[PDB]
Amino acid sequence: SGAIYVGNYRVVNRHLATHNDWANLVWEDSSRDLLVSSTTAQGCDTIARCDCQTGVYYCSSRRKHYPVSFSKPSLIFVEASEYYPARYQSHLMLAVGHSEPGDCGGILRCQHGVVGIVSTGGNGLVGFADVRDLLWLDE
Ligand SMILES: COc1ncc(Br)cc1CC(=O)N1CCC[C@H](C(N)=O)C1
Ligand SMILES: [Zn+2]
Repeated sequence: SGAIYVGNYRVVNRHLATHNDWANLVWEDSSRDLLVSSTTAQGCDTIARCDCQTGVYYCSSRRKHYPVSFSKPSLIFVEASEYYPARYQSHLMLAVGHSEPGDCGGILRCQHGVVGIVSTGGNGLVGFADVRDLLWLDE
């Protein structure tokens, strides 16, 4: 679990969105596993605007942060789950690292700010849904 709080927005994995998230829907994309809902309280997370390929992610299944090198956002094939059939997920970045299903929502950050959130994993690889292209999160 986990979210990014920026301005009047809440960014979560789409497969984990709540009833309140859908009732206050701003934007959602199944192909990216992202959902953004509006909030009354103001968020303070800084979104990174960069092309960094190194950062640190929070892994709740180990109560630890891990440094990783990650790929550039791209279309990656993701196995079927209870939330989606087998498909290509877009804007996905992979790193060699540990994750379990409950790790989705952990933040990946670089020196410039928040890069994305854990979205997929398996076989010793962790995938993060990039959010750096969503320029509107700041305005
Ligand atoms: C961090 O997730 C995981 N990590 C390790 C294993 Br094994 C398994 C996972 C779960 C995972 O990859 N999923 C399930 C939930 C929806 C996901 C999606 N974006 O399509 C795919
Ligand atoms: Zn950066």
